[PDB]
Amino acid sequence: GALDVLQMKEEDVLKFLAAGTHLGGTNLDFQMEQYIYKRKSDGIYIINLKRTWEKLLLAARAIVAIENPADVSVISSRNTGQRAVLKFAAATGATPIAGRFTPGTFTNQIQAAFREPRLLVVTDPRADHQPLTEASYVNLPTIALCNTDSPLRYVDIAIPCNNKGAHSVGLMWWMLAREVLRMRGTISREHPWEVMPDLYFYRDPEEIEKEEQAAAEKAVT
Amino acid sequence: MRAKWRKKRMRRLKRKRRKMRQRSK
Amino acid sequence: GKCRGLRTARKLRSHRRDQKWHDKQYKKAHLGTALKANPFGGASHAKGIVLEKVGVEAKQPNSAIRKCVRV
Amino acid sequence: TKKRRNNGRAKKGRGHVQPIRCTNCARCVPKDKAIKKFVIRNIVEAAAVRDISEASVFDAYVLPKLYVKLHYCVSCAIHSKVVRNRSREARKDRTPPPRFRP
Amino acid sequence: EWMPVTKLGRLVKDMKIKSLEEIYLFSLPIKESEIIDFFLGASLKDEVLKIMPVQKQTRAGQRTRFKAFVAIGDYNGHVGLGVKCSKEVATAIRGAIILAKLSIVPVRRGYWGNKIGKPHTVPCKVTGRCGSVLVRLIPAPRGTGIVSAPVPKKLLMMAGIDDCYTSARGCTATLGNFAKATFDAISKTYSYLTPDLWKETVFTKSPYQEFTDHLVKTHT
Amino acid sequence: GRVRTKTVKKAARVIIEKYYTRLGNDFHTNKRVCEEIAIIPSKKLRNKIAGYVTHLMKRIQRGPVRGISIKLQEEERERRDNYVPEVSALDQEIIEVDPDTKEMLKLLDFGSLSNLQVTQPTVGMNFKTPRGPV
Amino acid sequence: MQNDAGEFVDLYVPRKCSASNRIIGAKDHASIQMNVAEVDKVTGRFNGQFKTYAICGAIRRMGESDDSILRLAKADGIVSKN
Amino acid sequence: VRMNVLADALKSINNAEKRGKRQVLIRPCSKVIVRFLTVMMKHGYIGEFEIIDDHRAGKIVVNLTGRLNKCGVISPRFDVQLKDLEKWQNNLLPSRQFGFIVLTTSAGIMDHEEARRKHTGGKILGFFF
RNA sequence: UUACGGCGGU
RNA sequence: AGAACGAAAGUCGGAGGUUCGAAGACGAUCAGAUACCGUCGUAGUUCCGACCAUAAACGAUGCCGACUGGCGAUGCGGCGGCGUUAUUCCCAUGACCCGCCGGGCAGCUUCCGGGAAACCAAAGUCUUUGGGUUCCGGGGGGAGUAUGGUUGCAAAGCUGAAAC
Ligand SMILES: [Mg+2]
Ligand SMILES: [Zn+2]
Repeated sequence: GALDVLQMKEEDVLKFLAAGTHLGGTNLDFQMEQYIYKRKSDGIYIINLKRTWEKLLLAARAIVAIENPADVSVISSRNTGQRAVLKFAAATGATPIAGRFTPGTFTNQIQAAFREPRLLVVTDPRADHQPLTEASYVNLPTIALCNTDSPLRYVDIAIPCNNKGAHSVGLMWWMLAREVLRMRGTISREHPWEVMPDLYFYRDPEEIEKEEQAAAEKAVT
Repeated sequence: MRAKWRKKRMRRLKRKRRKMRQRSK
Repeated sequence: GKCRGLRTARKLRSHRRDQKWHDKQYKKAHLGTALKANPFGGASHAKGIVLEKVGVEAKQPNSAIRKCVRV
Repeated sequence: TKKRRNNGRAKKGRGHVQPIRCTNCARCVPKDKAIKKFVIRNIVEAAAVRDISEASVFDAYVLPKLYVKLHYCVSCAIHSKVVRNRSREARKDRTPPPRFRP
Repeated sequence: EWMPVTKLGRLVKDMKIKSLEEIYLFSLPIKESEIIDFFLGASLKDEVLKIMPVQKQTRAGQRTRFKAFVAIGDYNGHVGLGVKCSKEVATAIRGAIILAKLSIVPVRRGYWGNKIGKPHTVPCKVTGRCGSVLVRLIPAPRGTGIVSAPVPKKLLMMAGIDDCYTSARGCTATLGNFAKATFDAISKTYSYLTPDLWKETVFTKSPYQEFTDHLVKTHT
Repeated sequence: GRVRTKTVKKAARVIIEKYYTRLGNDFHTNKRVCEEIAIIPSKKLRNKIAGYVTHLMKRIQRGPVRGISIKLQEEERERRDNYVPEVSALDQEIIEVDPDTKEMLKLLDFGSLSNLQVTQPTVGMNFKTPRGPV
Repeated sequence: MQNDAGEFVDLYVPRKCSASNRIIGAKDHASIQMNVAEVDKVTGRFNGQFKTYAICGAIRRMGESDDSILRLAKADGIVSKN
Repeated sequence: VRMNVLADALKSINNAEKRGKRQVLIRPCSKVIVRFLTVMMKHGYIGEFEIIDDHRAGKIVVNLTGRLNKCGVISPRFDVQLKDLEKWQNNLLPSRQFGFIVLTTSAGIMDHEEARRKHTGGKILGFFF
């Protein structure tokens, strides 16, 4: 976004830095020399956030350019990313696939699990590669929010943020869910969007109900 | 028959005729 | 690799005249020993007298006696 | 067909290695084809540990280990079954088997 | 009676996609055979190439399947090639037409020189390899005819092409490969950039986004 | 010899998916329900299906089994949709960075726009776990 | 393709990749044609029109489609200007 | 040991145009290969290329457009007469619509079509299409 | 530890 | 053309002669054992000098040159940097650590492309065929045989057909 309206909005740096999103892990693929800033003394590559902001806007410009909103298929295989992928579909009205992706979904036209989408967006290239190589057969442009680890074979608008921790993935679904509605007549750029980024994050292990009812002895009782 | 032992029973044979020509000069 | 330059036509033409001696149908037609050896002597037909009828036996899959002479 | 990329042997920039001899059958193999096995077997045979330490003249005696390197021809490495035939795609790894001591 | 399952076959029975040559240029994966039967119906003759009895060794006897080779096509720039194993000839030879029309390409026709009228030969000399056979289709002057072996001449006359010099290297008695080798050469006449295709292509609107109406308004 | 076939397991899953409101952990009650609600051709696979149902009764009262029945499908809305917490996991206003990535956001022109205290990084550079088996 | 009569004698004009300038074939089923929708200046919403880019499958499989689509958004007035 | 410098340069262009690259680096420069490249730039195959002047033999950086199919070389510089040229055209050109066998004449490094608009048969130097 | 053979054409 | 070097065995002569060990002797095992298995053991294996010039002498891939993906590692130099460890209580060089560059033995990946495929970052840049140059292949056998020549002390080596 080459504008002043679509600029960085310094508030988001207080959300990006509080959720990871700029920490590549160990090594960087050769097609991500340009998205990086430098390597730490920790060995971790840290990421130019100006480069990951200009990509995060660019991906929604294709998704807005998809006419039917329930036509981009949004997919996620790893669990850290399975809660956020559903809600995003519930936000922008898309169609989600979470869990196992049955091969033959995009190309075997007989069975009733046959999705025919015009664009696809991925949580992880290297762990969720089966829709990617199947998108190669049915000429389908793909986005994948990617880390320095991941290869970029069939992806096109690879978001160079992070795909590893729980907080980084749900925020990048949140920042992308926010920004695709904000290119339409739903959010007027002024009032901040009331849906909390903690909504999209990966769910805790089984002490979920126990902690909240241990702190609700004055609202139910 | 092995190729190295087809070789032995002709190297043994072309010294047997190298003497017969030598005998009957 | 082979030769290519605007001066090697002695090498290529000399390399071809001695490698043509390695297929049979040039070698039996230009060495001379193959026609000083066939019974026809380089002709199509030949008269000759019959010495003895002989009956040769056909190949293994089959089984018959093919009728022959000893001209 | 060439079966393996290296020829079963770890020589690359050489022409000749030392020949060593097999342990059980005493066969001449090169040093880098032969199947090696370094054995750190305890010499006390652990079933008889609480039978000698109560006959020992000590109260805490660290028993010596036995340090034997085996190295086999592959003719006796398969027959003694220290190596097993592998499938053509599970074969392209040099990683050793896991240990599983306790 | 034919109801479709894909978008590209859904947008054809209501007669909204016209004249196939755009679903070539957006490179759609054609899935049903009825789309190509819809546009090019009453212009397809479908003659076979060879039916060869391949077979495997089993525990008692031999499974014998049949390998039917049929090539399809008009006389105006479309060919197919169908190959299918099945247990019996008459169902192998049947379903291979379904495979032959479903894999259909446009061949590009050009000139030997003096571009006076309709194109008659390949635009340039082109090659196709499949296994060990390479077939080199060479632009012929007008009034030559197809100078080739019998079976690639079965596809050239079925390509609507007038005349083509031809050479071929390899085991040309391998009719399954010698037909796929000649199919690959005329499958890349539009995959070769000539100086009439230099100017930057204006990109028209694809039928999956130009016809979002009929999937939103009528289908849903 | 106990192990149950595919048609007993398949047809019992379509009961508990569809008639969970009527079933319980008694064999002799569910044996009567599956008689009434399915068409079972003979008596042996009637009470062989009904045994796997009650085995699925104690199984689904613990957790999320392959159980797309409505109550197990509705309660996960209280997990993924709810817990929008009253406090943020994003907003703490005292967050750490490093002196190389305080250079990063300064060319982003956000160096004096933020609070953003730094932590000095270790100079050890020990990253890269040791090579080889030991 | 403009014979000497001056007529278009051609089934179709195939697309060409905006990255590698080579022709997308009739059955190159990895060639994408996707849209990038620009916004108006003052408010940043979708104004109705968009811009198309075709990326052929041979340059897509090679793995620098993202280097491609950024480079032609860099040249065509969208991403960053720095 | 570089026996031909036009052969090495034009091998180097051919590998990167099929690789998808926008620029090449041609390590020796010559006055035969800057007159070779401004026969295909003029017919419209490559774009702006720069000569990098050094005091030893210079370098060349060529901006590839994508309109190139193959830019080989005929490595023995055979002699071709204008009687003999027509059987050179149908061997190593894909068509009679396009492509050029570029050959050095006494009047300069030309096309094949420039060679017969003049009457200037020469030595064949390479081909490109 | 010892364990060798099985006519020809279909 | 012409040269130098060339494993092992082999030859001639001289020292040596532990081990092993062709031949051989015997034990066994076997229908037979001139074999495997065991005991013994000559030539030999070791050194010196003179010969012989072949090996699955293999990466079954000639040499030189260029271009064409990535990644981790190694080896030898060179350069550049947080720190840690050495008389060092301060040094300069070591030792580890993080990179870069060059040459090297390799490896993992990859629809670069190739290929009859196995597979190869070369066996790629080849019907869109031409970077230089040497050797060598033309169905299977007969046959590396015959014979002429030549090298050797011999064994044999190089050269090397044809009828069929
Ligand atoms: Mg032998
Ligand atoms: Zn052994």
